[PDB]
Amino acid sequence: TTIVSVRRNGHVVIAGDGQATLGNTVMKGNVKKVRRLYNDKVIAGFAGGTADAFTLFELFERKLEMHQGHLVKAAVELAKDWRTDRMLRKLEALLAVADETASLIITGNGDVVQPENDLIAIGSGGPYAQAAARALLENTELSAREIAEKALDIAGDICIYTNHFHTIEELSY
Amino acid sequence: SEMTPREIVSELDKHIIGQDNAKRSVAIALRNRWRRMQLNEELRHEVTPKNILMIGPTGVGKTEIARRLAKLANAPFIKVEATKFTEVGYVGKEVDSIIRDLTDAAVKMVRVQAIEKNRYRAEELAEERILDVLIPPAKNNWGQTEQQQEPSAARQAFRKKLREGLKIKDAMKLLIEEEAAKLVNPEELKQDAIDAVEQHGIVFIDEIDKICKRGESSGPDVSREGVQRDLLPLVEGCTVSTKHGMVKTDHILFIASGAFQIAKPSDLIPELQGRLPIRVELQALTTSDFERILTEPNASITVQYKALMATEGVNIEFTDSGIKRIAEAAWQVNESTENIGARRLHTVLERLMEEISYDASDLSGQNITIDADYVSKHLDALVADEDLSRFIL
Repeated sequence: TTIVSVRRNGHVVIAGDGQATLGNTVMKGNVKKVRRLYNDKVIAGFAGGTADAFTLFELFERKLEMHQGHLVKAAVELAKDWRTDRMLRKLEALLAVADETASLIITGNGDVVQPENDLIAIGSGGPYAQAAARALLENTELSAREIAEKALDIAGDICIYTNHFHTIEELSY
Repeated sequence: SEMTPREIVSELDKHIIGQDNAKRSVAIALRNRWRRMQLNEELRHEVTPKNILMIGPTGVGKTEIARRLAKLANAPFIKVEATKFTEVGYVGKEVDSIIRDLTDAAVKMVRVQAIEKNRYRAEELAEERILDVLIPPAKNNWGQTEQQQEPSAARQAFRKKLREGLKIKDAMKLLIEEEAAKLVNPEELKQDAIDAVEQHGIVFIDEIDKICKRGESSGPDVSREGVQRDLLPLVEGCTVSTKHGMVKTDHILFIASGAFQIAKPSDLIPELQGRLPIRVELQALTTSDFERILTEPNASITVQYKALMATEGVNIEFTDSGIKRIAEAAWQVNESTENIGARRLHTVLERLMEEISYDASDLSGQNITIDADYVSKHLDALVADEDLSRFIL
């Protein structure tokens, strides 16, 4: 799959495709890889278990609960539980979460990464997404949503594991 | 003839800064208890307390509100940590202890409340026991019926000569702890408390959110939710075995409190959600908020400090810029390290005043002035050194 987050001006987005693959066949084509959390204040995307995500997004949203809402802290506190607990440690998936403050990547390896210009591109198509998301953010005035989306379509074109079904979320401030 | 909500909020304003909604909330609870007493027997049974759930960050007013509310209603009050009971999966303790602990405090009250409302009469009759071992013209009559009757004459000048003047004083106190007791009725006193608990009890349950779900694990959620289950009867209406009697939780007012950063009130057990009909949020405090807390409350910390120092014959004065400076510090530390709400003020205010607090007795008669200069000199360094902050502030 491919998830692409971009942040320009007062907008930050997270777009993802809808293909779910098994072997060499497409299982589903309209999977919802992006969603809103923490009273719509937080937007996130996931690459992997359509349920593993569920479990994760919630716990994450449990971190933001009694930690004011500090995106970064609750994010590192999550990867912490994630890499520890046998339960959490069991599930595998790439997490891409953003918010007014900043966007970052969370992984099972208890890793909390924040790409260069808050530009995230995970999933089997992340590279393609990023290469295109770059060429644009670099030589274009296009909005965060226009790049995320245009970059996402480019990925879908190259990546055999990503389709052109989008699911975008945004955040304005 | 109780106060109206606006009246209740007002009084609350005298101690708590901001958090208006929470006040109106906790205020409607109180008023409703009055409202209920004003109905027919039938309805008086059907109308139960409108229990409240406060949602908000640490030290921003939750408990203070509940505490002041209870105070204003002269109601027995008790605070309790929800997670305390999840421990029962090892040994912990049982929820019924809440009503039990509540009653015990409800007794300690009715007691001190009644004994104090007596220490004055017992002292007066006490002297009437001493002013009897100095001039005993007891019995009926003695001299005249009118003029000569009044035996006070020498006695009067005798008691005064003693009041302002074994050992009278040593004797009276002994008589005080003999007449007071010989005046208390421990029967109705035991039931007095129970009635309180049953009609004005206020139970504060902190960490309600820590008793919720989370895809965590079977074991833990089972321990957590159990505390919720064990809470149901208290809140739904039941009877508890009191070391001093039998209490009906039926009309006790419950004020639960949760951050809900991790968990949402909707994760709470259904039965509970039903019994927490009122939801209210409290906001994080602002530096401005802080400045007001430091001074506005009528027994503010700043006022306390000034008083404490006066004790030592030292006059303290807080400049506005001084207060502002103090407030910013607390905020700065809370943001740079860990946000603990208004609590931070006490730590800061207290570190700031150390040198004086110590030298106090020596500056007897001086006019110290804590202005922005002083504050900065004393706190700026500490506030800056983060690691030092996590120890000293």
